[PDB]
Amino acid sequence: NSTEISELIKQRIAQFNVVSEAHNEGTIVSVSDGVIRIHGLADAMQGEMISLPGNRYAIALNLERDSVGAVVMGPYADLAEGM
Amino acid sequence: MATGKIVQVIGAVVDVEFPQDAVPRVYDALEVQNGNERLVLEVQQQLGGGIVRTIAMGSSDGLRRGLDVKDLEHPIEVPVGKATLGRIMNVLGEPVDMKGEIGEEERWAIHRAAP
Amino acid sequence: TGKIVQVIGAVVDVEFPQDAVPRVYDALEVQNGNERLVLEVQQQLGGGIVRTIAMGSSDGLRRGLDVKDLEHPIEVPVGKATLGRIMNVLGEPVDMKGEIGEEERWAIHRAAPSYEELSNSQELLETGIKVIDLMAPFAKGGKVGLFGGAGVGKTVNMMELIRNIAIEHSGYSVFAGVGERTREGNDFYHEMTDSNVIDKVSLVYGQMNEPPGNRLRVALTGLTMAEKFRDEGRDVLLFVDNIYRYTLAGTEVSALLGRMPSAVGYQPTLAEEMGVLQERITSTKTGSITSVQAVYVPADDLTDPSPATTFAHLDATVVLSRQIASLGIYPAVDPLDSTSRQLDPLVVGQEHYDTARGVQSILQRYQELKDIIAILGMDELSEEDKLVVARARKIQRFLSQPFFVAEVFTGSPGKYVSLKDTIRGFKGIMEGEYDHLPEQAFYMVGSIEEAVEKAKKL
Amino acid sequence: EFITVARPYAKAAFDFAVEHQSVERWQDMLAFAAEVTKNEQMAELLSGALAPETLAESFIAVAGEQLDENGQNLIRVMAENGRLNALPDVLEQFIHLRAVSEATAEVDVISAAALSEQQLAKISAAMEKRLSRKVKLNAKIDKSVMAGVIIRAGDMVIDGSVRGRLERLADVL
Ligand SMILES: Nc1ncnc2c1ncn2[C@@H]1O[C@H](COP(=O)(O)OP(=O)(O)OP(=O)(O)O)[C@@H](O)[C@H]1O
Ligand SMILES: [Mg+2]
Repeated sequence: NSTEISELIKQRIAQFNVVSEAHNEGTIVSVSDGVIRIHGLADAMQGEMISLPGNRYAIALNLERDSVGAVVMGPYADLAEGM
Repeated sequence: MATGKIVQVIGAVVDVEFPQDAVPRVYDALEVQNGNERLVLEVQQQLGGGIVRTIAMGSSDGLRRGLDVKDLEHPIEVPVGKATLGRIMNVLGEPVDMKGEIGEEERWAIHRAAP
Repeated sequence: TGKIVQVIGAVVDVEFPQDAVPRVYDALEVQNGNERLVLEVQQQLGGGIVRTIAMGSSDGLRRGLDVKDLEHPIEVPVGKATLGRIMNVLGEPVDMKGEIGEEERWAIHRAAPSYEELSNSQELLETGIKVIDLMAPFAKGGKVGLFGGAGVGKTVNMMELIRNIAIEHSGYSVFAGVGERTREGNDFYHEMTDSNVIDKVSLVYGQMNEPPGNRLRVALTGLTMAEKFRDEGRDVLLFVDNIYRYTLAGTEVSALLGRMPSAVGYQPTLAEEMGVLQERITSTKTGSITSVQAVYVPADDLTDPSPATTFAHLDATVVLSRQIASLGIYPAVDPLDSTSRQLDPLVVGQEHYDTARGVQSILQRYQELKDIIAILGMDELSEEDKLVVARARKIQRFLSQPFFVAEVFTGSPGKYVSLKDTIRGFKGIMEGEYDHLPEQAFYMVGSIEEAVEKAKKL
Repeated sequence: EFITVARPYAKAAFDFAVEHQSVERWQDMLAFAAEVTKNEQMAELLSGALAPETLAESFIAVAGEQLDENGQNLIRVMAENGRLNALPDVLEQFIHLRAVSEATAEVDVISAAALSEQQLAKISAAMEKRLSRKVKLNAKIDKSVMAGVIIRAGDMVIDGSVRGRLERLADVL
């Protein structure tokens, strides 16, 4: 009854369209004093340039288990959660 | 329409929760009805989950959890120009003398990039 | 088999199947773009997670990279095959010559020799430097530490010690560059090759450009080579370019390893990390290591935990003072702080001991008088206090000496001074035999005869 | 690991299931709530920064079987505090509480051979005497046991093996 419920779960996730981010893409989780926390970016690498909305970059300093910690190469005050 | 609600009040620090899709940006200005007077809050940090953390531009006493919060989408804006001459104002650009309203022509945001 | 799950600076976390988790200090391997990166295991966290330090640049690492588990610690070539070659922390050749003709490789993590194995020795080892073997002489098979701040002459003093000892000495030598200037390594390499003494020296270089793991482990690599030569039964010279950088590389990674800060922000394990390294540098009934170590003193603070911990581990300690160095007295040894286990009447004999303690007493009394002199000036002193000052100043000048490696800086020929000349000269100064010479006669003269010849021309 | 934060919820769920005489259903329900937690896409969502109630309603959407207003409300509680990844450890502590309440113990027996089954009758009687609980045996054959048998119950072990006796005598240097 385990395999059945496993595939039941996989059917029901699709029925509700819950799905992952694409690799090389993510969302800003939190913003403070120019430090940025990003969820996703499963293919980001240490020291990479992450392109933000607008025409600016953040530098990936930490690859945490659940997030990427990055610092903004410019003004940060216009950034927002969910970009 | 107010869209946020106060969720913590720890001294001057007020945390407000908004819908996931409408978190105010850093340095934006919020306002709440502290009883019978408006209190302005300035955004310092965007925490995860739609929560934002602010510093109260006024007395924090009397605030409850669950009060409605209005998101003014600009930073703190102050009157400027010739009308300001000879007038005393507070940080919010409100007259602290008794001499009536300031005949403003423009209001500028106080947060700016240098030339 | 393994998967990378975090990358924080120099620290990488790897997950393994729970039946296969690597041991502590196992070497792991991961392909980073177009190169191979070694990781050394530091801690086992729960659930098959293991926390490691990168032996190289960690930039460009993704999460989710496959990691290979090598079944052994970091192992380096040892023996005569290493002689005359420059090697990396991983035991790789760094000179442009071919592969190292190793016959054996040793793990760099080892236990110190047992209490039963240790050996005593009192054979005084002579140096060309007046102040060192007068005030803080040292024996064959002992440890010497040069303590000093930035730019006060630790390297120059160590190079003079190399020139004199490691060329009148006949056996092998190991030089470990730990977190110091690459330029100085290249200069040393060449002047060894031009002198054709290179074929007696093994050189391991972990200089400052390297990421923290290399600076952390390179000292252990050097000790492993020196231990191979010791256990063969030889008498060996080990030179460590700056021991402080090892503790500093511990400090840099300690926070990322999740360890609460201690004291001045140092790692809590500072004393143990220093002790396990230092205890392996020991002479033994089978063979003897003689060691000279430079010890950087941050912000000239001799009460900082790192110098303070280092002091207990050494037999002879020479303390270099910025205040003396700014007078231009070189070598800038402070004789009121420098000290040796060997300054003992039984080993040195009575004349040397009495001369050293007389010099120490006069200089201490001069320190006591300087605070009076600063406000009042010397004219208020007693006529015996003025004589104490007049002799102490000459003693301070006579401790200066021209070095051959300082021929390029000073422009004047270097001097080698026998111990007998030092004892005779300082005894003569303290007895007042030379009370009629000016102070300038004593500055930067090799021997007392040279002081009188300089005095004739002032 | 989640054990310490999972304990309070496990107690609350077991107590509620005792009052409403639904312990078996609750066990089968927590099994499903733990199993949905293990799915890839759901696990990615759990690591995200969704506000509690939106995450709770999406999870409840996937957890259709759950008894509405009891298990789904437990999901809402755990979603307020972000403990949903602890659900595999909120379960198994529920099972531990159940086994304690039912005064029943799983006990394990490891030997060099398949035991004679008459030996198992004696062993089960002995364990029901050592511990005042009904004892379920799930014994095993293991190559490492040179001879004899190991008895393990909870975190107490009674080594009757020849291997252990040897390495216990070899200790006497
Ligand atoms: N015996 C000496 N005679 C003349 N000058 C000297 C002597 N010793 C040192 N100096 C001067 O001090 C400078 C620095 O010397 P050195 O490189 O040995 O210092 P250090 O304390 O080991 O420094 P660092 O901490 O930067 O590695 C020399 O370049 C030289 O100018
Ligand atoms: Mg130096």
